[PDB]
Amino acid sequence: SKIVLVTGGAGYIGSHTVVELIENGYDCVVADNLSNSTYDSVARLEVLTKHHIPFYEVDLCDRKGLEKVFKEYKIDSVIHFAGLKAVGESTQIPLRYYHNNILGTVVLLELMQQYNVSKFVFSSSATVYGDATRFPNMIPIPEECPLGPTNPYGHTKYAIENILNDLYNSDKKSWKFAILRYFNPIGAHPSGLIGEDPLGIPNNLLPYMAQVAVGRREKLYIFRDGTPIRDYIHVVDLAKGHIAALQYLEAYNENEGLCREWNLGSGKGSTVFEVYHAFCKASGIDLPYVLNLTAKPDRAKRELKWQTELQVEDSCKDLWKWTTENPFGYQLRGVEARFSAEDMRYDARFVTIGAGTRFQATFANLGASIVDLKVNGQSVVLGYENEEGYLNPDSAYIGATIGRYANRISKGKFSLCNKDYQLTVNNGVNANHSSIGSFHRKRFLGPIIQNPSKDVFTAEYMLIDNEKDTEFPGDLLVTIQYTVNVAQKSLEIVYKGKLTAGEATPINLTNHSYFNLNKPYGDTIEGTEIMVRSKKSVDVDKNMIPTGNIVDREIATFNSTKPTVLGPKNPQFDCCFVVDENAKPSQINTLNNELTLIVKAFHPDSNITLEVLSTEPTYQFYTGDFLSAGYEARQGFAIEPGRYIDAINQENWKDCVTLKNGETYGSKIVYRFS
Amino acid sequence: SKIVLVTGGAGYIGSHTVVELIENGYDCVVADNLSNSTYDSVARLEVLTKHHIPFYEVDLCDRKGLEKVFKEYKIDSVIHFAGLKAVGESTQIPLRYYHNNILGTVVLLELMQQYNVSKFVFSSSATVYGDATRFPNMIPIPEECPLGPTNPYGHTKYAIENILNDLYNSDKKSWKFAILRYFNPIGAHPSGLIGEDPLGIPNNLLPYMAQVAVGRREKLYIFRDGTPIRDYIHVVDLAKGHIAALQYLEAYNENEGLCREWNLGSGKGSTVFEVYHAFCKASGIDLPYVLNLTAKPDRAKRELKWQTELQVEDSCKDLWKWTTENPFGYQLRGVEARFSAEDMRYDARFVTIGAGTRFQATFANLGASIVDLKVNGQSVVLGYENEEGYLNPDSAYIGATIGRYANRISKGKFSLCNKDYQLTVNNGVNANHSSIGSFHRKRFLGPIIQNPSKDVFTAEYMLIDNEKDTEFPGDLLVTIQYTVNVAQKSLEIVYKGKLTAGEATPINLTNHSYFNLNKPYGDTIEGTEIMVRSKKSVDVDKNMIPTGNIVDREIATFNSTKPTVLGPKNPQFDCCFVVDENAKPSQINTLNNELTLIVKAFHPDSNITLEVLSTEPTYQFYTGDFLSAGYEARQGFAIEPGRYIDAINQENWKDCVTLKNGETYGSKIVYRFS
Ligand SMILES: NC(=O)c1ccc[n+]([C@@H]2O[C@H](COP(=O)([O-])OP(=O)(O)OC[C@H]3O[C@@H](n4cnc5c(N)ncnc54)[C@H](O)[C@@H]3O)[C@@H](O)[C@H]2O)c1
Ligand SMILES: NC(=O)c1ccc[n+]([C@@H]2O[C@H](COP(=O)([O-])OP(=O)(O)OC[C@H]3O[C@@H](n4cnc5c(N)ncnc54)[C@H](O)[C@@H]3O)[C@@H](O)[C@H]2O)c1
Ligand SMILES: O=c1ccn([C@@H]2O[C@H](COP(=O)(O)OP(=O)(O)O[C@H]3O[C@H](CO)[C@@H](O)[C@H](O)[C@H]3O)[C@@H](O)[C@H]2O)c(=O)[nH]1
Ligand SMILES: O=c1ccn([C@@H]2O[C@H](COP(=O)(O)OP(=O)(O)O[C@H]3O[C@H](CO)[C@@H](O)[C@H](O)[C@H]3O)[C@@H](O)[C@H]2O)c(=O)[nH]1
Ligand SMILES: OC[C@H]1O[C@@H](O)[C@H](O)[C@@H](O)[C@H]1O
Ligand SMILES: OC[C@H]1O[C@@H](O)[C@H](O)[C@@H](O)[C@H]1O
Ligand code: NA
Ligand code: NA
Ligand code: NA
Ligand code: NA
Repeated sequence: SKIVLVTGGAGYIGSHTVVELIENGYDCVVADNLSNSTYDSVARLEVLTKHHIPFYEVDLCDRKGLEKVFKEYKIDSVIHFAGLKAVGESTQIPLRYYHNNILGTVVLLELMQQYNVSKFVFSSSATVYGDATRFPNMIPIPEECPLGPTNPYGHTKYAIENILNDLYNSDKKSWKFAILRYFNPIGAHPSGLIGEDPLGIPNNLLPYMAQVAVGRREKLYIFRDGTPIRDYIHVVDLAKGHIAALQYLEAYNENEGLCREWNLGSGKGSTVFEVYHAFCKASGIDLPYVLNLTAKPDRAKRELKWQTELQVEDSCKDLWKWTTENPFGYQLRGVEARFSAEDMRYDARFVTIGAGTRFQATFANLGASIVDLKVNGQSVVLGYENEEGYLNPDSAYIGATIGRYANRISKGKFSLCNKDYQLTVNNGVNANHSSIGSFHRKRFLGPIIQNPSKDVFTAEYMLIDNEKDTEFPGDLLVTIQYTVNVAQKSLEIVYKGKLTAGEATPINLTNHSYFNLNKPYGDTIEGTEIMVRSKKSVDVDKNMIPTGNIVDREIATFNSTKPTVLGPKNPQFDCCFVVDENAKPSQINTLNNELTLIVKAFHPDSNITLEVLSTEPTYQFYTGDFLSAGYEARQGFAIEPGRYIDAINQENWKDCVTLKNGETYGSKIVYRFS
Repeated sequence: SKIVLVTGGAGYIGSHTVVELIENGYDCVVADNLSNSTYDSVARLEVLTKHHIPFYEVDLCDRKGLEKVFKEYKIDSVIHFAGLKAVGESTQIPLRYYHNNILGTVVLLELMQQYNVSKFVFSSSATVYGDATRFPNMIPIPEECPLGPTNPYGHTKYAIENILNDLYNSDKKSWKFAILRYFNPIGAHPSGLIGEDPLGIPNNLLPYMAQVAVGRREKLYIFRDGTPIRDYIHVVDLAKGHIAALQYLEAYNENEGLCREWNLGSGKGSTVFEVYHAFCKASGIDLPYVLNLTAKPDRAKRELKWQTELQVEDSCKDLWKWTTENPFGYQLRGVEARFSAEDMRYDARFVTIGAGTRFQATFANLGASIVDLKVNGQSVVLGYENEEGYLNPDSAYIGATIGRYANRISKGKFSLCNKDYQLTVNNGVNANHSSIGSFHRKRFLGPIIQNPSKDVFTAEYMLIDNEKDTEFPGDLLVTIQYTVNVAQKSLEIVYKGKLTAGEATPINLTNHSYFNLNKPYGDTIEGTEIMVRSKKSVDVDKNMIPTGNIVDREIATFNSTKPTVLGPKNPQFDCCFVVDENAKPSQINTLNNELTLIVKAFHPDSNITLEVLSTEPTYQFYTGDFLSAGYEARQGFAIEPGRYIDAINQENWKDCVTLKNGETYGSKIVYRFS
């Protein structure tokens, strides 16, 4: 797979282009100093594209810092979007524009020269042309229109275009450069997941209109009909233009080079008002309220074989979707993040949703772990300050997503599709919690964080688990959607899994949170009152494997007069409770099943109540008697809804843990506090 | 005095401009990374302009390094010559051109912004115009000709011009910029002391021709008549154009700003051949052997009130002088230098002439000191490894220039011009060696180093000693010319002094070298054989002051059968020998007097002979019995030709040590080894 270095990749256009790149088979690495963006776009892209996107928070002007990228990955090509681009502001702080824009480019190019990277796609701008009307018949603007920027920003782009040409000319066989003159990019990815998030005050017609329609701006000011003209290009069409440029460079010989420029525009001139109207039409709202700059797009069409395919209307609808779904952009009140590994390692973060409220949930990319749950300011689960603790080799699987298969598998073996598999044995004579392939140590993509409604926050993570990398068969795609309802103090966990390749895989995920409802006071779970839905449980042998029988455990149920009180030492549980002793488990996806209340836990000293519910057939209950790795025995209790023990080897339970090609595994767990 | 920061000031044009600046009353500080020059030009400028020129070896791209300048001096204006300028090479290493040229400028400008320095004069180039013939009637080229450089170098100048304009436009009241488009500068300062020293291979018509006429190049290649056209401007006229630009900026209000450009050219187009011929004519030799680029000079003439005043012929003669006087430029075989204080402190160096030969002389700016003398590889004088040793407060004045008045002055007082002076007493009840104003601790200008002929090397230092800074009356200018003849193994020292203000000053300089002719073997001067011209000596009292009488000392003369042998302890001398006991000392300048042999010293174990000669009337002989500061007693012997003891207070000797306004003090000393 070709690796493309995308500078300024967390920004607007760059982010959209990453989508196209990944979709076209390229792998991307993003380098961005976040001067006009946040990492959130990148995190969202991971999920949207179903690919990890290595990210470097770096200023291109920092040679040492940028060199690491070239040392860490074999870069095949670079698309350079990084830069300052506010024309207005450029007139005011020209030195910063030139320093940032020119120096960043030169450093990047010097490293490429050094690392022998020859392919470069540059974000130029129609601003290089200046006022084309200074010439006759220059509208629409051809690539050949003489350059003459009229603002510092344009000046910087013009300088960069010359550096490129000069550089190619200096070693014609070692450089393949595509200079792309963008016109006015507008719009958002149709999914509504990413868009332009102007960190400050929209300088642009569009983002500014949008901020108005959403009350972020009181009113918008309109600055042939009366209105200055532009060529509004859908950011998706623009992004695709980059893929066309890359292929063009790719057509050239290893031994050959080139330097050429292309306008990337629709060729359609738009009347500000015309836009307004398109927008108002799109948003269903009435906002308040150089001559021309239209591209001649013939060269790109003929040479790059590219042309816009979307309309201003599409740009408007798409922008409107992104806007309505994210009125305030990526940054959200009630959402906070911190590093959980090395400074600046963005894919190693602890993100808290419901931050500053009576119900705060922290999740980690690592194991899509539930790092903490705070109810009324009090933490109710066990966890570690950083990834280091989670990564202990003597794991108790605290707060983790367990996958692909929770609990025990007899002797680590199973057969499927008439093929016999052997998993690494790690617990007694069996493989527990999928041993070496445990999700608890795997790093998930994302997250995508939303605040869809008052008091509601969501976090979605994804995991790509390829056959080639595990003892299990098949390429599995997993998604985890966490929904935090602050008003109800509830956490909903929805698992989905699907094979992208392979005939089938055993699957049985869960969350291994360990609760402790009395942290402020108290060295153990002692004092906790427990009641479960029913005593019916999976009978097991000396090796924790099912005997085939179903027996009662001695524990309180919801109808008992008194609850089971957990003492400092006893009672001790480590068993699988059955929801319906009758049930003939047939479903790979329980998402539409009833959300059954399975466990009630209460601590009289903190007065907190926890209820766990699940659409799953069984639930493991464990008193943390064997708690290690930083904790001691009985410091927390686990409740893991799922599918029996060794189901894969059990005649009557195997189908419900067998994910076949074409189907979707689904499971839901809910924790509610009161 | 206004302080001008001259970037690239050790280079060609910059150096010439410094001359003009200092001559026009400005003080200069030079910042240069020496990428295409050596410090030697600066050292020469100090002497030529009679002013110290603080120098910083720094890359303009190094903010921290460059900031020191702004912190160290109050900069009033900046003339920025620093940059890479080889068009040819620019096409080959474009990235370096842009990085160096643009980044250097931006950093400098950002510091100026920060330090509130608003006046800037920029070295632009006619290269910004590109081919003017692309337009009709554009020759001679007006400032208004549209810019369109055709090489990377031009591109960098063009970028810089825009940064400037953009910057001024961004804060119109805080910047005063003069953009100067030079045409083809040629020539050298008429003194022949400074010129262009192309570190590598002349890219230029001129310097290349010169290297040919001097055999540095085998032949030169000629690349309306046939020949490409240019406007060859005398580097001196160019330099003066900068003073005109500065005054123009200076005419503007503190509260006002501006940005404007001027071509600096003669307006005369020159036919390559035409040049050749001018050159051949000038050099009296036959060398082997864009269309147009002539400036329209009207704007500068009208606005800056400046125009060229020299001819191509003058440029040619002047270049020819610099060439003949310095065929190899500033760098010379047999000349070496090292730092004698902090790294990179250029005015604190130890320069060796006659390096690698049988007669090597090292001098320091500090005290214009004779650091070392090596005869046949053996050091024959005492000295220190660095300035630290010379700077010891318990000085023995080792190797120093003594000034303004050597030896003792009764009670430190004297009168002159019917005015009574009091000098700080430092030796017994008298002032010895001018006490606090001693030249031994003063830092001299230069040096100017030449290798005028085979085996001959010269070093010239200068000292500006203002009344305001000393107990003596008057502003004295002193020059020291050292001449090292390797063939003869001789060192000639010529002192000259002149009052630049004031009616008169007492003056009596000398060199306080301490010899030791047997360093390889031997802890003292023991074994040295001495004979002096005559035993006649200045009789002195208990305070080392003359009694008025002349007595014989017990010491061998040249006609004695045996020499005086200096033992480990005795004999001990500390007296003033008289050359001619008869003489009525009347001369302030003895340079034309006979060079009298006064002392013969010989060491049988090293077989070295030293002869000291002088045009001076007397000579102090001292056996270093009171040697301190790192040395012990009798570790070296001094011979200091000069003018009696307390002459200034002695009726019969006072006139010869009284420098009056309008006259020139002169004294010569020679050391010859065999
Ligand atoms: N949006 C437009 O209308 C427009 C028009 C044409 C050309 N362009 C150019 O396209 C590119 C992308 O524009 P955009 O709209 O996505 O802007 P953007 O601000 O969203 O993206 C640019 C990104 O570069 C990053 N960045 C800035 N300086 C950097 C540095 N020194 N090192 C690393 N990262 C740095 C910023 O943080 C930002 O994420 C820019 O070069 C811009 O000039 C944009
Ligand atoms: N000589 C010409 O024909 C010509 C024509 C017009 C314009 N110019 C310009 O005039 C200026 C002076 O030219 P010149 O002939 O004296 O050249 P020069 O090489 O003699 O002088 C330039 C000086 O800048 C110094 N320098 C280079 N980069 C530096 C950096 N980053 N930091 C500090 N010092 C640095 C060099 O060491 C050198 O001493 C340059 O800007 C040149 O482009 C020269
Ligand atoms: O707040 C605003 C801003 C703009 N407009 C008008 O609506 C149009 C949109 O202007 P804007 O969105 O900022 O576009 P441009 O000023 O044309 O500049 C963009 O288009 C350039 C090429 O045209 C790109 O290359 C630049 O990076 C980018 O700033 C113009 O007619 C404006 O006069 C308003 O009415 N209100
Ligand atoms: O080795 C050489 C070099 C040049 N020439 C010719 O003689 C003239 C002199 O050329 P050169 O001295 O290098 O001058 P230019 O090429 O004209 O360039 C200078 O003049 C520019 C403006 O004209 C300045 O601004 C630049 O910094 C500087 O390189 C031209 O006709 C050349 O064709 C030769 O015959 N032999
Ligand atoms: O520490 C992890 C624990 O997880 C439970 O699911 C399991 O039943 C226990 O036996 C122990 O493995
Ligand atoms: O150490 C310096 C010496 O210099 C001599 O000129 C002087 O006569 C000595 O008395 C002593 O001062
Ligand atoms: Na949202
Ligand atoms: Na937030
Ligand atoms: Na010389
Ligand atoms: Na040398």
